[PDB]
Amino acid sequence: DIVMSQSPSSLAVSVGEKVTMSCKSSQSLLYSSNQKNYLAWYQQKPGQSPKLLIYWASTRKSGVPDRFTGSGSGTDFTLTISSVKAEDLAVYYCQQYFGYPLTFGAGTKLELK
Amino acid sequence: SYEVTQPPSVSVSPGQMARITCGGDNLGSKYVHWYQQKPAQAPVLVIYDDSERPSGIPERFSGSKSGNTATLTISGVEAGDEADYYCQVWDSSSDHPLFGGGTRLTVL
Amino acid sequence: VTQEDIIRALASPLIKDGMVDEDFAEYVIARENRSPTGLQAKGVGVAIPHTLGDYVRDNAISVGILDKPVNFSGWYQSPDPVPVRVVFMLAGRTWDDIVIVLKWIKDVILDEEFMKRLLNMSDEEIYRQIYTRISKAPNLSGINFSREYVRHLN
Amino acid sequence: DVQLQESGPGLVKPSQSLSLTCSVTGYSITSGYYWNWIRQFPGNKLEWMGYISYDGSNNYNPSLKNRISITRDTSQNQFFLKLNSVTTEDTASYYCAREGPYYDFWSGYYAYYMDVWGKGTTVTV
Amino acid sequence: EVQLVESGGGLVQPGGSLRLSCAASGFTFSNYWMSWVRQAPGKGLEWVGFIKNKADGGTAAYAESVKGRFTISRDDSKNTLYLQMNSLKTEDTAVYYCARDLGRYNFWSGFYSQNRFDVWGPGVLVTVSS
Ligand SMILES: *[C@@H]1O[C@H](CO)[C@@H](O)[C@H](O)[C@H]1NC(C)=O
Repeated sequence: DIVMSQSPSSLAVSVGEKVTMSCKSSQSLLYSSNQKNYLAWYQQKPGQSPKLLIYWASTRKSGVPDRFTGSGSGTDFTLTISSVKAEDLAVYYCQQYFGYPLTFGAGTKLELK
Repeated sequence: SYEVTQPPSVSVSPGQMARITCGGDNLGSKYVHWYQQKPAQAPVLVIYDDSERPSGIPERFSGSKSGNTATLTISGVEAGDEADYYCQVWDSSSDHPLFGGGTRLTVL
Repeated sequence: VTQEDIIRALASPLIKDGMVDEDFAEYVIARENRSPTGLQAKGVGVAIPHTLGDYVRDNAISVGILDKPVNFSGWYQSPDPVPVRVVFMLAGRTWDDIVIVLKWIKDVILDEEFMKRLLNMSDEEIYRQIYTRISKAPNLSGINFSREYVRHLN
Repeated sequence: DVQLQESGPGLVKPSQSLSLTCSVTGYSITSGYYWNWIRQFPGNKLEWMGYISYDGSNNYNPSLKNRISITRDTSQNQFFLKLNSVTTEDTASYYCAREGPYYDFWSGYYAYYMDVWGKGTTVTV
Repeated sequence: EVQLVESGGGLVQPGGSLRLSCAASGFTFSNYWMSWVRQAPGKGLEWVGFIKNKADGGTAAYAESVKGRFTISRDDSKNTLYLQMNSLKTEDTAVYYCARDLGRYNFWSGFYSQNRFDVWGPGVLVTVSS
């Protein structure tokens, strides 16, 4: 199986306009026939099912300012939350689509008193 | 695989329990068959794949071949049944079987 | 469009992961010319050639797909080259895994609907359906198969 | 556009098998796309339970090959997940999802996106 | 019966040729398969060559350094294996044997196995008359 992980486990800040989420994989996840690495972030609000915002910058239906930056096996695959998302309490997951089995890494950002 | 080593002969006392082998790069996989040739006769099969026997074959030729060297294991020699034996190595790296090794036995 | 270049192209994504060292493809070609295996299926498919190299680190199957037949070298000793639309290559280390994988392949090739689908279906789907068949059997545990090993061939 | 709905006897004893049924809408099961289950534990741990294909293929990802069985009823537009001899390690929420290739600049990028999902829970014991 | 009998030996000068053959009866020839083995004096079980069963296509093969000079064939209607020897050399004088294996090597068949030779006959002695 291909193991996915969120390197900082997130929770970097409670407040901060320019912070990132960061995924790493044990495999390159790169298809040489496409020159594209197949992975996803699946942002989720508490109490709700996860939904995908960014797939290598694709399917941004509920688009907000954001980014997709990595490319290699481990490297540093990130997204930038930007100053305001209006989804400020959330859990994010690390996913890959290169081998058959899927697993998920995870981390969150939560501002609670 | 490829060349199969052997001693020219082994002197076997009734209780020696001699470990007489066929060499090669690795015989713990890509195993061999063993044949026994009575003097002035053609060789015949003495043992099958790994450790199994044709009917009529005694408790000798019972080696487990647990290592990478194929050991026949002869618990002495009975009566007039002393005979030359050899082995067959399929040798998949060439797609075709090679034969070799083998010893002649003596007693007394 | 020939078996030598198809075998090299097919082996390339597998060698890249270190599955087999020492290039391998030249040996695969020499092995197929010296002793072909049965190739003609009851339908339109072609059976999988195998090498049984002794420098194979683990077991894997490469598949891919051709658009045109390349008249891959025949098997029965007759002037009958066998048109091949899908060229396969498997790796192995000993006799037992070759016999087990070839028997499994035998069971797969007699499913004619699967082979026609292989002829028209996409590369993601080729990966998915073969992976499913490999993992379905109680046998074949440990044989590696990933999306990088299925590519279109010339 | 499309919503899925989990239903079934989530309060299942270990002596019997888990039986969870997912109703889906907006499409026909045999035309395309794949249906699957995502299992979520009390934390952020998620697991991939495998696929049931539009063509009937059943790809049981878990190593518990004789534990998980997935069947289909195309007249009811429902999928049925069963787990034999359910244990306490299987208590989790369960989501059904419908995903497969969606149009991108390329006619087939097979980027599933978790575009369609359900929502529900079960409890073992 | 069961036991095979090699025939066709004799005294042949270097550079000549001879057809050697091995007879079988009492069992079905095609349910086993035959190949050639040589025993030069002081040696044993030298490989001569190999052909496959018609079930596996009848593919021919040769032992290393004996390509061409040894042509191996069969006659399945007589339960007889034969080898056409040419380009004879004195160092190749030996007792020749036909070895009976048990196996196949193909698709839509199974029966995968190692040669596993079992029983064969005394062989035919091929020497130089001189
Ligand atoms: C392939 O072999 C068949 C055998 O009948 C022959 O008819 C056909 O022309 C061959 N094609 C090529 C491209 O060699």
